[PDB]
Amino acid sequence: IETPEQAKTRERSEKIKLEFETYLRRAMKRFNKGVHEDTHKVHLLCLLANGFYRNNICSQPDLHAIGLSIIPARFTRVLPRDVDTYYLSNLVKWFIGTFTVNAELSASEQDNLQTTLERRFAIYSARDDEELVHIFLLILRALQLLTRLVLSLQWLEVFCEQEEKWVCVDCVHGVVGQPLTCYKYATKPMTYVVGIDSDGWVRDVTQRYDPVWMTVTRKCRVDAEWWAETLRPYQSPFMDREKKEDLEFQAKHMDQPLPTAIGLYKNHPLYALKRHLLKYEAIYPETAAILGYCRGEAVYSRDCVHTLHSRDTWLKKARVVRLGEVPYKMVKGFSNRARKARLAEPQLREENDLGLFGYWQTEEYQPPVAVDGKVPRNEFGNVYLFLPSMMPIGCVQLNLPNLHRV
Amino acid sequence: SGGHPLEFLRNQPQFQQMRQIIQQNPSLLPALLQQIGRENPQLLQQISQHQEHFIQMLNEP
Repeated sequence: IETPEQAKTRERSEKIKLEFETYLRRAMKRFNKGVHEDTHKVHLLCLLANGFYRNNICSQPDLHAIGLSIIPARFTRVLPRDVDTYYLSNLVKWFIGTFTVNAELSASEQDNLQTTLERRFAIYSARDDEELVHIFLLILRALQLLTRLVLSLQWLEVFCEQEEKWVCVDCVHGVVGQPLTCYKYATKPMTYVVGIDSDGWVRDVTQRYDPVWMTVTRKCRVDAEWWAETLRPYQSPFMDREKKEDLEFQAKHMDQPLPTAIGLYKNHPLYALKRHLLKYEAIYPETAAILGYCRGEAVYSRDCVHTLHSRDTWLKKARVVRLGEVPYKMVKGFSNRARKARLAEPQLREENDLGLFGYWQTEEYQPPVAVDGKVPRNEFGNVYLFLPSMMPIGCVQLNLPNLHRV
Repeated sequence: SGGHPLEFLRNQPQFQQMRQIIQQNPSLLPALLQQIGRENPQLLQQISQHQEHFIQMLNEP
């Protein structure tokens, strides 16, 4: 039987060892999660590289000439500017009735993909769905039609100038202009959907087809900044076209009345419920428009939900709370003994008010001016220099030992 | 200039071999991943950012 002092020392040693072991477990779990995410990003990049290589293969003039040689002359008489949805539907219907899928076709490991496509065109048979999609893409590109090959990690997008909009085309099932059907026939998990144009530009068209983009896909996608950086070199110079596409995507997203689950409203820019608001979050204005009702709970836009911070917090943020303003939000505060007084007397736990002022209640910070050779100070005889812009004008900071003595 | 951390791997012979593997033969692409499976903490750490140089290097014949 150990002496109580030795037992306590042993318990301390066991606790410290257990804590260090838990820390090592946390570090290992973080490292493994990071490695898994890096491997997923690498796989996504590899798929993107394969798609780029295939698209560059599909830009050969020989393939376009072969496709045009099979297109009837009635289709070539229609100008690309005059291509409509009815013409696309007729072309798809003609394509299905002429091109048939034959899985019995041999797959050679040595022949190039271009040679395989040429042979499929010559026999008018496709080994699988992807080859049929490539064949239809080549046929569309034969008529000088701006078409994007769309892959989900496949179908086509044709840009109509009369509508100035992209109509989706699925050649296997005869689907034209039905993004929901394209999402239906796609892979079960839809997280990234990319359309690569003939010019090589890549556009994330996942918003048009996936209605789960805002609800689960957003929480299940890669980092938005990382994906934006990936797509930035491949952004088309047609800025207006991208802006119109994004506006159409926003319009489609606004068409959704409301999600079915209250949990979907948690931390959602388009949903932003009441109960989900954090400590610094408040709805401004309090008379904001209601987007809907879910189980009796009103829905407000996140732009109406502003993050409010304390007056000294704004001062740290180079902002000054306007004098005489009533604090928009009252929250609890974490401080010295003034804080613990709430614990001392529970009735004071909600009595202590921390005034959070909105950005609409704060103006830009204005640095002070030295007066009579003396540095302006805080309310407590100090100078706060969290930001160099808050330094008093005409004063210089010198970090020397015993400088105060001198 | 903005010297990228992947600059040294520009002339790395194994890195050049893996770049050639990515460029032409996808059958050897999993073998490239095998190098990832051996030791590649820094390469995957820095592959998140500044991928334009990485893509151009991969496309280099």
